Amino acid sequence: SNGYNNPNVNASNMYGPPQNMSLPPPQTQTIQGTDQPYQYSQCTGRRKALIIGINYIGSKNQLRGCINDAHNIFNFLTNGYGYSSDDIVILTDDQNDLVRVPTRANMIRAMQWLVKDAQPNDSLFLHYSGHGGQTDDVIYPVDFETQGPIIDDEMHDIMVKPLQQGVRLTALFDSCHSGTVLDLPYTYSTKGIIKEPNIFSAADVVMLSGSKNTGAMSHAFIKVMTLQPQQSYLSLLQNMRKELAGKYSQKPQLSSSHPIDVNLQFIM
Ligand SMILES: CC(O)(c1ccccc1)c1ccccc1
Repeated sequence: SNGYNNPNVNASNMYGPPQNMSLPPPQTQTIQGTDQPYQYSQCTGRRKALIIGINYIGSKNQLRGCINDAHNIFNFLTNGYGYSSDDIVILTDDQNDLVRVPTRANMIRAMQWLVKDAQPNDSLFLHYSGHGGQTDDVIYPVDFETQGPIIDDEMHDIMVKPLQQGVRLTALFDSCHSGTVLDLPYTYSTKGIIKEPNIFSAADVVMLSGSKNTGAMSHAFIKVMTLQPQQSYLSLLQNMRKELAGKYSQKPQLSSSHPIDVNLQFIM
């Protein structure tokens, strides 16, 4: 009998969250044996999103569905989750406004914009679909041939390092080899903790990515949250894995800047 690993199946044929699921606690949390507080966001504040989809149109490794992944996430967030269009920057390489092209400079600037002046209980969302690689994990702006990639340490320095206690950053990567792209120290799978520090931000950073067309992670995330919006961190992972099974060769993982009580409700 294992309700962690073997959850019951509900009327929608999906894995059920815990019978009694709590919202993340408002109080400052601490880690035992050290002085490193953190705080879950209540997500009652400002909601902003940066969404990036790159197809590398015209190049030798043009991709087919990344721009579409970006549009899917834009639609999902604006229509479901209170992200206003004035509060979203979407960068894609098939449209006609240069300042919205995902060049390296525009991406870096947008990353700075996303987290600028972020207050406790704000909810920030980052989505990336394009080429990913490991050298460090890195991502590839449309002009990477001349400007190079953006590496994990820089993305951590721009988007994680400045965050105040209790600011949520939720990140969703559809790219390959992006599991450590924000240098986060905790990693969770459907089967439990798979990485944690052996001994830190006080913010609330969580990220979803896949490990071994269209974006598998955004596909799974959007379908699960559309059909059954009530999920814990763990049941969200389990249900995404269930949706991906057979069709996709990817399994979802959750990384975080702090320990997660995976039975808490996943909110945004
Ligand atoms: C998206 C766009 O095709 C582009 C520009 C630069 C690199 C890749 C793609 C564009 C946008 C505005 C003006 C010119 C070209």
